[PDB]
Amino acid sequence: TCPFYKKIPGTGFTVDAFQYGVVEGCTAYFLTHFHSDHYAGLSKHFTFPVYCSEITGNLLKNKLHVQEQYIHPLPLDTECIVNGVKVVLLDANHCPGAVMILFYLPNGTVILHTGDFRADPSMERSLLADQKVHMLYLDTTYCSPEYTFPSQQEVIRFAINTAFEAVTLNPHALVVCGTYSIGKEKVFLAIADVLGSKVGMSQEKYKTLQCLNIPEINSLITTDMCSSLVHLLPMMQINFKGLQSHLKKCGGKYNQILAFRPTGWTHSNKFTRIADVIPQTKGNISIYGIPYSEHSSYLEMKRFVQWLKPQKIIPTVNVGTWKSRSTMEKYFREWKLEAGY
Ligand code: NI
Repeated sequence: TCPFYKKIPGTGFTVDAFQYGVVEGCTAYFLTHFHSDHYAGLSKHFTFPVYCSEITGNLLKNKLHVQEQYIHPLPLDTECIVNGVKVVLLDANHCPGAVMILFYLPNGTVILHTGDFRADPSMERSLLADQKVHMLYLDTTYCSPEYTFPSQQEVIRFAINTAFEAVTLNPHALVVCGTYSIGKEKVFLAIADVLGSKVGMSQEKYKTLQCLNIPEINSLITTDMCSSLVHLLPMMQINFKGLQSHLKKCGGKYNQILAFRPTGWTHSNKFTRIADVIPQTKGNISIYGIPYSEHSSYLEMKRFVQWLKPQKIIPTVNVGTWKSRSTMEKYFREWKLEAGY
């Protein structure tokens, strides 16, 4: 049974609610983004209307085989009427195709559902500038002050400089980057660009990247592993055993691996600057964990909410424990007393 924080009151709508069977009264199912915790339940046998971005709809059709007649892509930044209710999709600054949804309810209430997002000051100049929001359904993944991490631009600067130095010292080094979902593509695309290489990957991963509307993608990626000196591997293989096993398969072309594991936040963020990050090393294999986040830091979240001034907040992450719920409610009240709304 579908929980309350996935229902939009006064509508026939749900958000990210595909794992509960037929939801009573639902006339349109919204999907914010193509991550498995959110699409859990969709397949080729789904027969209700799904509303989403263009990119999400390319993934539903090619990767999950949802039939074309049930996929309803909407443009961004554009007022659309769905089943008699005005909606807008906004870029969530999460993974490719990810959106926030603004719902203009028939009674005059306005609701923003963030989906998953990484808040940014540029959102203060979207269509959100124009009017008041009564209810915010908020991605609270990192809602605690300990959750700090650098900008995505600083992280990419570190990865490009680390890879270019290593391969210039040793032209026979291979670079490997872990992946287990869409998102974070700038890590492997930026490193391959500085090295003058295409990115090599499986047929399954190539298919996924081909759904993402990335400009000039045919110039950037390939299934011919032998031609490429940046390879993608599943995240589970990014360890000393998996990497050893991969280097054997390369026919003595390489004698060293440098590997990256993009994570979210880890507790080594509480002590170390991005500049000071060091790898784990065994023999001719080195592994860097880099804190590339596609969710808001505490401070980015707080700035967004203090600017929006919602009348009510409903968290969508960390909702399963009393202690998490209590902690998040305290910070929402601090933010409101500090800013005066
Ligand atoms: Ni996500």
